[PDB]
Amino acid sequence: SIPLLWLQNCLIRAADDREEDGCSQAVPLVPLTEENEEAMENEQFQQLLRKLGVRPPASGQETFWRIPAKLSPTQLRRAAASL
Amino acid sequence: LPKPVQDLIKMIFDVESMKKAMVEYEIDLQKMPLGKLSKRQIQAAYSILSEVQQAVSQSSDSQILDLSNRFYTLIPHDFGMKKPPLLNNADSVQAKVEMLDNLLDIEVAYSLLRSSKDPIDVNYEKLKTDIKVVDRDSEEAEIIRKYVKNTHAYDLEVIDIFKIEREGECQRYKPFKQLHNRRLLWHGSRTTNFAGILSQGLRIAPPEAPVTGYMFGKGIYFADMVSKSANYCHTSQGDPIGLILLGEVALGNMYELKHASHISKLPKGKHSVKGLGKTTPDPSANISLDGVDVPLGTGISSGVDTSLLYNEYIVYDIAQVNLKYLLKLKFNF
Repeated sequence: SIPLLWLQNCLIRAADDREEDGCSQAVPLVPLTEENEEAMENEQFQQLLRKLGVRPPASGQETFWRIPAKLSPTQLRRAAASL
Repeated sequence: LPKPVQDLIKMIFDVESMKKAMVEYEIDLQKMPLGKLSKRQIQAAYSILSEVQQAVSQSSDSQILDLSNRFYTLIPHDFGMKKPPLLNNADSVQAKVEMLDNLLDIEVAYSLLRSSKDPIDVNYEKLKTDIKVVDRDSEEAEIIRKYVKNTHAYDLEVIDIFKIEREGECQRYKPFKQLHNRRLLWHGSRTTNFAGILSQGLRIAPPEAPVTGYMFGKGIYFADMVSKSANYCHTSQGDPIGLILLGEVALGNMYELKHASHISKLPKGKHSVKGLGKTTPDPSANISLDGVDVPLGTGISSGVDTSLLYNEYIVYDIAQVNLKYLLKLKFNF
């Protein structure tokens, strides 16, 4: 639930940033706590991430999951409101 | 383009330089010319090294022999009148992984090279990097020369400072400016690698590269002392010019280590490794440039039980790095 709330806030901030900026870039989900990182390594949570539209790190070059630039403020807000 | 930039372009795209680097690695240039180097072959060579890695941790003389023969078939070497050395332990895995890292960058450079304009301008454009000369009289140049002087067999002279901005990289790095503990750090490399580094940025060894081939696993490595990073230029009297990067690195929570550790994944909550050295820039003289630490103090004793001489810093996501400066250095022996 703490990781869920962190996720929600990440989605909403990405929505706000894209809407304000007018152009959108991929955003990393950067866990700052062990517990949140632990959530990111969890199969269930990852399945949730994939449905909401969050992409796994690129093979070899990345460890952080990314909010794809394609996702609009509306899609992000819907994903956030959905859980 | 300004003369120093033109000279920069010429030296990093130097084909004869790439050949000599390959020869220095005992590669058989006649059996595998620069032009037939391929990404596919290097990828498969990495994978063989990962097989040697696995064999070593379990392995017989004859499967070692075959892996070795498989490797050398893919990447022909010239050993002169010596028997070809077997790939028999972690030492050989590391040595081959490092050579493949360099071959990969050389392949990227040569692939870029594949009368509209000067050849210089065409090649510059292929780098997709804005390169500007930093004025030697600026505060910028002063700070950077201090960082060099203070954290210095050879003695070091700064010839040119370039401000560099890779296309797309500011936007990629931007979210990590939210991350704390950002530091301006050194990354040295062979000159033959810099076309690859400017066009693609600093990159991590691939999944098929052996993790045991890298002192702190597969990440991007930095130093806070220029003499540490100068070693990775592999300069020589016969050729006393090296190139070195300054990069801003978003380190976040550092996992502090005192010995080599072939990390596959950081501990939860950690964002980088710091290898703790015997020597460190005097923390007293650190300065901050808009939230970015520049440890340009002269080297003092860190007071740390370590096997490292100097600090090392490693990150494992490529977006945690933003290249800021490229220095052309003279090594005076």
